[PDB]
Amino acid sequence: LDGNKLFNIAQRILDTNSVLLTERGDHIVWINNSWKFNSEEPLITKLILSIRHQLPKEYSSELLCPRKRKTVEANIRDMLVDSVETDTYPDKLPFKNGVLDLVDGMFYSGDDAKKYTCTVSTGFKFDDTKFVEDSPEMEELMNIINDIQPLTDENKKNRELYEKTLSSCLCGATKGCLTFFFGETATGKSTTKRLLKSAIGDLFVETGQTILTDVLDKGPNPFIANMHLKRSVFCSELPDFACSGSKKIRSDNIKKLTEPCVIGRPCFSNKINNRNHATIIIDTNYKPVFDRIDNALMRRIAVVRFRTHFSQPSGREAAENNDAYDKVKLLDEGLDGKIQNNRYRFAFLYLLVKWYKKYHIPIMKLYPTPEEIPDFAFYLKIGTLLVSSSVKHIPLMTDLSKKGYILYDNVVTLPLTTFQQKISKYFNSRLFGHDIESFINRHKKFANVSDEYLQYIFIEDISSP
Amino acid sequence: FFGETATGKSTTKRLLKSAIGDLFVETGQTILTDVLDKGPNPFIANMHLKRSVFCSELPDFACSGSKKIRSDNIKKLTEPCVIGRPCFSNKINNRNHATIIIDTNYKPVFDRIDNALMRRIAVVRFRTHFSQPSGREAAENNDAYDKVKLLDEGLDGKIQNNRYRFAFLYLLVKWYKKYHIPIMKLYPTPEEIPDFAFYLKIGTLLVSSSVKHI
Amino acid sequence: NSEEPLITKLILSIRHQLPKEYSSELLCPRKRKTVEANIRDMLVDSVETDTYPDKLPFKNGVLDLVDGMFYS
Amino acid sequence: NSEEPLITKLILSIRHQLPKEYSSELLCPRKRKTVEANIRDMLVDSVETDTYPDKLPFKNGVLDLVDGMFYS
DNA sequence: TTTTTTT
Ligand SMILES: Nc1ncnc2c1ncn2[C@@H]1O[C@H](COP(=O)(O)OP(=O)(O)OP(=O)(O)O)[C@@H](O)[C@H]1O
Ligand SMILES: Nc1ncnc2c1ncn2[C@@H]1O[C@H](COP(=O)(O)OP(=O)(O)OP(=O)(O)O)[C@@H](O)[C@H]1O
Repeated sequence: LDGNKLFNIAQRILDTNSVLLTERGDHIVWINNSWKFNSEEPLITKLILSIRHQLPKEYSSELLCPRKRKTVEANIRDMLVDSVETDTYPDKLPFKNGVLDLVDGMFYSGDDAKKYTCTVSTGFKFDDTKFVEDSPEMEELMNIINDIQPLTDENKKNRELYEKTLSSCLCGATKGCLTFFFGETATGKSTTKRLLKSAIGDLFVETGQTILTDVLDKGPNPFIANMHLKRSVFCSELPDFACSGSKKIRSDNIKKLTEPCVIGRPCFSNKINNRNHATIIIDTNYKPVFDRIDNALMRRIAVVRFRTHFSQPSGREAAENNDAYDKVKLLDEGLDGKIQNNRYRFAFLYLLVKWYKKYHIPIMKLYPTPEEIPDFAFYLKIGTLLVSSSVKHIPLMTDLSKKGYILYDNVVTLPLTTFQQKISKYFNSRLFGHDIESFINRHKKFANVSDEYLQYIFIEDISSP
Repeated sequence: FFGETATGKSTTKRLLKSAIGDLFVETGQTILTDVLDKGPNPFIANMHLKRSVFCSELPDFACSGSKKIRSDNIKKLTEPCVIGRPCFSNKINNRNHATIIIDTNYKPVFDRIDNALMRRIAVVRFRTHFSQPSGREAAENNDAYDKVKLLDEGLDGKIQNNRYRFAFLYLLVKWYKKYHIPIMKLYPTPEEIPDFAFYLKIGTLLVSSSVKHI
Repeated sequence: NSEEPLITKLILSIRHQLPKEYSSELLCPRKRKTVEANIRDMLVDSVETDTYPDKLPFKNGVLDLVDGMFYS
Repeated sequence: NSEEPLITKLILSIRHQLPKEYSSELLCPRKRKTVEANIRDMLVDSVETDTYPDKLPFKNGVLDLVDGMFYS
């Protein structure tokens, strides 16, 4: 009782678990030791033609006809009901010919790599011979790395963060901070960007500046769409906001960028949600300024500093006189060509995985460093210098009461000029007049029609000198 | 390309176009002042795999409403990859292989000037005028020129008919053999631009503190 | 859904409940398309959906928020 | 071309290289479409292009700028 | 803000 032959062929193909359906509406196939999906080519027919050697002899002859292949594809589409979830392992690095385990280090190939439904890859094959610590390329690469970010007591704290942020690019989780590479010209940050791109293949992606300026929901926005399921997104050439007419990056969008999902749609599609598995790195020479500064913004900022100059001999003199640098080196003419030739593709992957094994093994999280945030520093200082009144200050109010304070309904009354003079004794009120005014009308409280008071008691008001 | 009118800018442009065929491209002014993310931009999407891009007729900036050259656009225009989406497509990456040449009669001015901008600027001057016999006399008393010659009537037709298509190609090949054999690189000329002349001296007559000078 | 042909999937799925002489006819895609066309032609009236506000849907059934037991 | 199937033109042009038994089969456009479908099915893996910066491409050949030799 | 995407 042998029925349709093409149905049997389709059933046997489906039994190998080589075609799967995702919740996004796409079909993924397992061909050439990788998971590939696309909406414009017949991948199912390619798989049917490719796997014809695993079937009995009486079945392989039927797959040469394209119409029979189309019939088998239609059957397979009919029998595929039930979606599956993909990209759920954050500690696995997919390649073209297998998946590398970042936890311990062995490389999986073939069926062993099938269980990890990694729908993306690095786009190139993995080679074991070049993945070794002792190679002529390693010493050359270490010299460049030490030149860009020298290791020393002065730079010991910044280099650790610089390597930790680069190492974080290997994970497939969501990151809660953004990276700003602040440096002058010829500081080697572009070389680092190119090295990272060559190391991580097409997982690296570059998008326009508009993902920080406009509204992400203003019609189609392929720039956000291309970010989907990436692990590193680079934005470049921040415009200078000091000059008039420049548009200051909104604080709203950076908070959205730290959410596990982003709202945006591509062309010829209606899907909105996109997985945010990537880290944001933006390189610039000017420190950015935000329209509004809030307490939520200091949990989502991180800055790396570049303080090395690679100058030609003709500019040897002036580079020494400039105070923004700390070391001057001779520019390498042929370095760019070697970088473009993927000369350090695996020597940098070894460094990346070695760094990953150092920091990111137990948990992935960063420690904020508010000790060096000059642009927000004053906003911190008041927060660390003002103590509000409470119940414990009620018994001691009388001593403060003789110092110009009136106990009206158990509320401390603070004259305006007293706080004006106290803050103007060190801060030039002319420079931050607008900022102080904004803080005031955001924090002003009306005791009555005329008198205005502040709900804080200065430490020096109660502590004897 | 800096020079007055009737100095051979368009003749050189057409000679290069006839020499290099489809590898030459002509693009609008929007790539220098207009934002590259304001929807689709086919002007920069047409630069894919091109080897020479020309833009001509820079307007004077003294006119009201004139937009000056953005420094950030210049900085991001020299990158190996340029971001731009042509119409009816989703691709946003274009490969940059072309030399950008701007033809103008006035010295350009930028909104912001910094050490980054001084590294990507070169200027070449045209100092020869071809004049008709009627108005040639008024050309010997002008400092903008150093030699006055007679206009050739039929040169444009010869240039159009691709008469010198291969001679120019041979000359270009000889020049490439002369210069770009070991390493190909273009070097900037900060001095020519007038507005930079301030900053160039700033790093010369000022020095920082020294341990011996403390 | 408006993209994949769920009708053909249903036709292929429920082929076991049909008599023995009808199951073998559903293994060909063209017959499935003809059956789908007939079904689409035979459907005229419409029905309103989601009329019960106190029911929580799942895959293995619907949970009732009044009593607390789970249908399946 | 992003909108024209040049594969059919290539199939028609490459006819003379094949033996005479297969030569007459390519005159029918439907056979050419079938061959194009087969070729598109067996074509997996992408190849990068334009990796040589010192070569000048022409319509009937490529010129080498290193030594001036012309290849066709 | 009319184009763009939509057809
Ligand atoms: N260790 C090194 N030794 C010598 N030359 C180096 C070294 N690292 C980089 N260089 C060279 O010095 C230059 C570094 O400048 P780069 O192109 O990185 O620009 P940048 O100012 O750092 O950044 P961007 O252009 O992205 O703003 C390049 O020409 C590079 O080839
Ligand atoms: N030896 C020569 N070299 C170049 N052009 C010549 C020469 N002899 C005569 N001419 C003529 O001189 C003219 C070249 O200048 P033309 O008036 O065309 O200005 P242009 O190149 O468009 O310059 P600009 O854009 O600065 O105005 C052409 O008409 C050309 O035929």
